[PDB]
Amino acid sequence: MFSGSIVALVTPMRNDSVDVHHLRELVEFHIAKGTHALVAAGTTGEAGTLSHSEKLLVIKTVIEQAKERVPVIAGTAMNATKDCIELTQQAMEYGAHAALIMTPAYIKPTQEGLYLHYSHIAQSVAIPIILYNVPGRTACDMLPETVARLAKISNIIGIKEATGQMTRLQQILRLCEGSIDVYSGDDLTAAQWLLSGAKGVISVTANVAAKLMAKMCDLAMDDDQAGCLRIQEQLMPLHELLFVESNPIPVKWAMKKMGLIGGELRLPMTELSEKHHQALEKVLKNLELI
Amino acid sequence: MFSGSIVALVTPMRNDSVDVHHLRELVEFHIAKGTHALVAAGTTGEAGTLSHSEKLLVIKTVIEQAKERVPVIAGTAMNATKDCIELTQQAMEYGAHAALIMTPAYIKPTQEGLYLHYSHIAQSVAIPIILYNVPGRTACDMLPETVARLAKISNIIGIKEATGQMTRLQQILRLCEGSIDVYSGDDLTAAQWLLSGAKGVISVTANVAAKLMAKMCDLAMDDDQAGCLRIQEQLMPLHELLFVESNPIPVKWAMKKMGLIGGELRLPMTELSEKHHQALEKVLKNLELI
Ligand SMILES: [Cl-]
Ligand SMILES: [Cl-]
Ligand SMILES: [Cl-]
Ligand SMILES: [Cl-]
Ligand SMILES: [Cl-]
Ligand SMILES: [Cl-]
Ligand SMILES: [Mg+2]
Ligand SMILES: [Mg+2]
Ligand SMILES: [Mg+2]
Ligand SMILES: [Mg+2]
Ligand SMILES: [Mg+2]
Repeated sequence: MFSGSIVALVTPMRNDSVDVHHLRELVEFHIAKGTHALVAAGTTGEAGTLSHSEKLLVIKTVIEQAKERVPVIAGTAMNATKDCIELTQQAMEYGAHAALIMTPAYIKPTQEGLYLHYSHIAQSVAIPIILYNVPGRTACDMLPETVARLAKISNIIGIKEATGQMTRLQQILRLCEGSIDVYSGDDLTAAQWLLSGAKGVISVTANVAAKLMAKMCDLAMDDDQAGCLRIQEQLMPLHELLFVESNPIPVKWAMKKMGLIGGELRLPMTELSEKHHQALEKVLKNLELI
Repeated sequence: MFSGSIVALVTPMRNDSVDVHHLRELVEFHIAKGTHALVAAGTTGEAGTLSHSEKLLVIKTVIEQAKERVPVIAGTAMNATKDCIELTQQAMEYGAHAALIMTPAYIKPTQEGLYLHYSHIAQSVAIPIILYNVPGRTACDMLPETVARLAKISNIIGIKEATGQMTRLQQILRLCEGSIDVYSGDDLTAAQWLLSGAKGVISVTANVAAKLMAKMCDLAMDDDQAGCLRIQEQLMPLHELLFVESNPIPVKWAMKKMGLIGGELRLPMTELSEKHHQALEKVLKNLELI
């Protein structure tokens, strides 16, 4: 349903309120740069500290500004199944084209509990759903067998798989045989995944290098393996630096430096440590982004 | 400020709402069995899937029923520092004796961001605070160096350190030299911790074996290593089974078997798989709890 470079948008903030002005500008930037879809209120968008109202404001802002020029995916995870259904229902009603649903965090449901969670959400809300597995943050790993069961629920169209593990990508494809799209959720390994059966990448780097990310994905879609890997190597110093502290700390600093946003983070997230500024400015300059 | 066996209370549920009747019975049960303090709305209380309203109802219920006969600690973690300040303030206003504050989950702040988080909470709300570190759930490990800085903020009284790693208890004690109390957050290693400088255990097993946990802790406090270890070895088969699926799935099953609660869990948490029932029932019988 989606492909290519899908940006996990930061949520611009100004004096601890959502910076609608800059968020709208980012939608126009991505449309101009040829990003293939937008994710609103994902992890890179500080979903973990935004209130329910703010998540909805961010989703609505992006959808309204896009004016059907580029698809919009809404992050709608909540730990309780009943809460996730309500948030996913409002994102659907706002016009989101799909819901990206991270697993519950911290509470560590069983595989059974994950199946019940997503199957209840999909039965309750008539919107395409992209599963999102990121055990390195949630302490919950969705196993490939669970993935294959959920692929039989027809509104479950995709999985953003952030583990960076090639054997994980290959076990899901082996078990599902096309019955679910896999999107990389790890910029550092995205090109290998796009060349090995993944449909796209839900990307942090695309916030900063949108054109190059779109190009890299387009070359992979054109089976230009050498071309794709060429651009991946060009990005790799930027990919590494964007996780030097927890995302979205580095990306906000880079976008700050580029003049795209104020670069504010809501506590307990903090602006990028001064020790990394030098290395990241150097990368941004080389890539001609500043 | 606290010591001994401190129960992380389950939150009894009925019809997907807080079961205030059985929650009040549990408060009387602990007073009768001699539990040393009660934690309301912690991880064992399903804090991760309770709404804000529900958390305050559990905390208020516990405080009111206790009638100052036993101290009450309120779980008040939120990811965003400003929201944690609001919940912690409310708990303080309701009369909680301290607030148990887990780190942010899933967003993975830096250690500076954890110091800002807890220093701002402590600054803003005049209540004792017990830090709570559980990186196996939250993907955030608060390091001993950071704990030693926070111990210099005088309303930070304690840390519930849930790693179960003896070198971690040792390093806090070494860096802090008594400037902060350490509470075990891991029943499986709690006796060795109590015998090695920890002040108490914030316990899951105490929900089910409240009299034995209290005597195990009393014996540790009396410097009776053999008597303490003897009870810990009697409880060890129960400790093990209580984590066979994510807490509080097994403990709520055991409490159901004991007639103390209905044993309902909010999705995506699921009642204990049948394959564990026989082993856990045999243990409860073996301990004369059933
Ligand atoms: Cl910003
Ligand atoms: Cl991960
Ligand atoms: Cl790659
Ligand atoms: Cl219950
Ligand atoms: Cl842990
Ligand atoms: Cl032990
Ligand atoms: Mg629609
Ligand atoms: Mg399908
Ligand atoms: Mg008071
Ligand atoms: Mg002190
Ligand atoms: Mg069952």
